[PDB]
Amino acid sequence: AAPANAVTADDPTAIALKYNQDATKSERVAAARPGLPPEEQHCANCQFMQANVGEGDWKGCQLFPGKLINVNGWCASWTLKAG
Ligand code: SF4
Repeated sequence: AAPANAVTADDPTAIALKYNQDATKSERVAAARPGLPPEEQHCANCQFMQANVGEGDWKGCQLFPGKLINVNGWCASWTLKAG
């Protein structure tokens, strides 16, 4: 079950960024964002995931203030976690 503040499929920004809480149900291959092969991309290896926000599999994303994403998710702003 998702937290009460999970990003939902109906969120305008989630729709624009093609977020899904499950990267295996995402269009990461179509987008071909740079930095890793697409099949390797998900929130846990993204620069915007906030490891100090949330609990467990439900962590912050800087692009979704006040909400939580799933570490196993993906969106089209995926960017390699570089620091
Ligand atoms: S920006 Fe990164 S951490 Fe945030 S939802 Fe998209 S892939 Fe996940």
